[PDB]
Amino acid sequence: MGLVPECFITELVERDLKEGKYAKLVTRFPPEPNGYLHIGHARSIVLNFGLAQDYGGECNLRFDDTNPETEKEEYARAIEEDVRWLGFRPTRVLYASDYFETMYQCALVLIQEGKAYVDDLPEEEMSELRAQGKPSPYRERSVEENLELFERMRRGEFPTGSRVLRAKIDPAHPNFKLRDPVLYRIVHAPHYHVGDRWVIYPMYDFAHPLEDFIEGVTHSLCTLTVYDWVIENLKGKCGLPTSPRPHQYEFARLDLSHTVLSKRKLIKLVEGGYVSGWDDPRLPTLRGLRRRGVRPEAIVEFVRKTGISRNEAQIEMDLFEEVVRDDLNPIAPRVLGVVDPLKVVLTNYEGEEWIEAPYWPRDIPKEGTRPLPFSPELYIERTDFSLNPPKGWKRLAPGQRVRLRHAYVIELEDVVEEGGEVRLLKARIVPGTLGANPEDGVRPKGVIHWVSARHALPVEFRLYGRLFRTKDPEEGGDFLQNLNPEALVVKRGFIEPSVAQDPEDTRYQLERLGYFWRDPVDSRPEALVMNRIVPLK
Ligand SMILES: [Cl-]
Repeated sequence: MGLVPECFITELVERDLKEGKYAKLVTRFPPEPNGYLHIGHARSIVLNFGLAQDYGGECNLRFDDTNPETEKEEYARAIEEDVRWLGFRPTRVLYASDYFETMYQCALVLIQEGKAYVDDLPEEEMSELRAQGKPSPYRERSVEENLELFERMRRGEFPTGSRVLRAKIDPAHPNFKLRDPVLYRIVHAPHYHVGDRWVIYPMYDFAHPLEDFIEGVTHSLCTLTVYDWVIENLKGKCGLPTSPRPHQYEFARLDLSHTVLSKRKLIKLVEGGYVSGWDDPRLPTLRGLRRRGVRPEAIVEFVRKTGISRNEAQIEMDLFEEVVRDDLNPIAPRVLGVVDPLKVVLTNYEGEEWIEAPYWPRDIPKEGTRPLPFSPELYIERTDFSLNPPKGWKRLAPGQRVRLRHAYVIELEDVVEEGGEVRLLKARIVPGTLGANPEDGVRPKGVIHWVSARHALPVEFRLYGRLFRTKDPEEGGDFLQNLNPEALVVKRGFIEPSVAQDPEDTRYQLERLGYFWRDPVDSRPEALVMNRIVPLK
């Protein structure tokens, strides 16, 4: 039923809704269009749109775009793509920057009422004074002089960084952030959305409340005072409504083990070439995860399962992989492919045959079948063969027989070597071990996967592992020195031919290897390329 974990915020919203404090709930998700979203942002997405649908309310996708230097439309498009990918349907799509006029008007009002002033001091002097908690000399300029300067700022008469509009609050305030914080700055740069109209742009702390207020947001949810000051001094001006007013509430950042999320670090991994691109399945971007093969349902489940709170415990990657596995288990038909192929010839078998093999294990309700080709030549995993097997060895070796999955039992006859490593197995079927045990009672200790070398399809396999070996690379030192050099292994293996008649977005479990699907970018019917979404436990 209820999508968002019982937590501080549901109970809170429920209270306010029942008691009538707001008619509809109205949340927003506000990313800055200056990058790609990542698994962290999923929490803010699920929470904000989740809230809306649970309570018959509205949720705005809004680009908080007040930083003309970095922000681009493709980042916006990309954001919307990812939001809708997760299954969510913004009530509206909005751009902070379409409210730039209203914001500038709301500034005039501040200057008029003596609540803000232009500051000529250079940045380094402003912060030294702030640290001393003393006032700018320019702090007590008249209304008139300020309006005239701000206007000259608007016209682009001053260059970038040279002048700022600031709130007149308290420079000796115990809270640093309230020491006359900056409302407007100057950037001589064009904005991707609104073009060249503006040369002065509001700061986060001034634009955020106003964008909320303009939208009639009720609950403003951000991760872990100036906000209030902006609302309380402007309620009822510039034809913003006099009430109700939005209220900030705070949840904790998602910090996932074995993964970095800081945009600067991610930038270092792409640019550094440590990763092939922003949708690289090694990355925790939503792009990457999509292309990896994770389903939006698992990310949303992951997000729910982990809860919403002030509780900032680092989430274990095991959990995520665990969720992705559970996600796919009812819906990944089971097929057989081999990743590290060693050939196996059968000396006592001729011709071909096709076996009705089941897609689903006993315990999945689904029925389903495919013709699986058998022949005298197969590939098995090199790793399912030991010349010197350990005590628990359940697979092929010189003494031991082994179950070919869905097919015969076989036992080893000859091993052929070259360069001192192992290049081909000569083996024999134990007849008629098909669908049955061996006459002699000695069953194989184990079952291994395999394909017919006479029928199999080449596949390029991209085995993705976790990006880092250390639990906390994000705060650990040289995070680069913590990369997992196994993050991607590429092997050229083979898969059963059935897969050719599957829609291309099919996700498989390849038995005893993990979950896989055609990489949406590179794979082609005549040159398959499949990513391993996740291994088994
Ligand atoms: Cl079997």
